[PDB]
Amino acid sequence: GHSYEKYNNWETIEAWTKQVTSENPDLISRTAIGTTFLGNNIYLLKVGKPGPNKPAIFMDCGIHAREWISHAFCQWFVREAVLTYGYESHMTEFLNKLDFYVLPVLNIDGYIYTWTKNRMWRKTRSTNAGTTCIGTDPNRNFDAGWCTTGASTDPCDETYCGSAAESEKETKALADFIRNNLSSIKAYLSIHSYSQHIVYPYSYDYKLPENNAELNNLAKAAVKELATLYGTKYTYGPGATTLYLAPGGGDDWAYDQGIKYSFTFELRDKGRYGFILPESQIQATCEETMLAIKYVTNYVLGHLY
Ligand SMILES: NCCCC[C@H](NS(=O)(=O)N[C@@H](CC1CCCCC1)C(=O)N[C@]12C[C@H]3C[C@H](C[C@H](C3)C1)C2)C(=O)O
Ligand SMILES: [Zn+2]
Ligand SMILES: [Zn+2]
Ligand SMILES: [Zn+2]
Repeated sequence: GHSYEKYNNWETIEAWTKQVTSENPDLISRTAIGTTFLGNNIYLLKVGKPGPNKPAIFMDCGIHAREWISHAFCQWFVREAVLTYGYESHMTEFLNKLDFYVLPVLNIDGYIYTWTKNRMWRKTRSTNAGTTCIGTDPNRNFDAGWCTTGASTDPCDETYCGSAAESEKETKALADFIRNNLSSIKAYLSIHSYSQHIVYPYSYDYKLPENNAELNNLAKAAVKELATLYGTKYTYGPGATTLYLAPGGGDDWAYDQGIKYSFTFELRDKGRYGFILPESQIQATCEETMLAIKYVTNYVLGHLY
């Protein structure tokens, strides 16, 4: 009982990854890139018309368990790819020329826990030595300025950085995947909520990236594209300057691997519902977000490297 306009539990998303791939075998393939702490398969969808030597864009959702609109968006993206390939000029060009590696739910164990026990859970569900506090923040667990200010050394904290960079199976799986395909991946997109913000590097330190001007301009344009639909207002900028220090993030790690187009999207809303965004807003949120993602994709295509 999957619906793109409702939040779906993991069993349902999992079955959807299988069914959407089987229904669209010339546009989608599915692999498991690793397993979670609790043993769940971490699925990755490769969306695109197969071809030789294609560049790729990587996008993850559901790094954080409670950010349900993020998981909903990755599903929406794949929905749009299969629905509009052959029917809309831009998406057609995109899937011909690029592959999208879409990881619909990174932190599966945490996501299950938000359905069963605690709707507000954020972290993974791994154990910690010397305490009964559970979990590591995957977005403080990447090897980029790892465990500095903005992450916590306290396992009971929401920004706990883990026992070591890539301590979490989920983080290692994602990083291993990108490392194994680094020469093909041209952009990194990470979907989160909330606050209506596009972030680009850096978040692990107060410093601006080599291509700050370009990323500023691209973010500004993507935010403009997004607003055209419903007038939804996003702000944007380097992470540590706009948001806060948040070291060990996947976006900064990917950027330092040489993926120069790297962004974090914080979706709706601005705090009225916060993480508990009503299902009635999934459609509008996803449709407007699609415009910003497509804008960035089209830009990357015009600026291959
Ligand atoms: N990689 C670079 C960007 C990373 C941004 C990313 N943001 S997020 O975790 O997805 N969501 C954000 C949304 C909020 C942002 C400010 C306004 C109110 C909402 C979030 O949960 N942040 C906190 C911020 C602290 C520490 C810990 C628990 C509380 C307090 C909420 C996470 C991330 O901190 O990892
Ligand atoms: Zn998040
Ligand atoms: Zn649509
Ligand atoms: Zn240019």
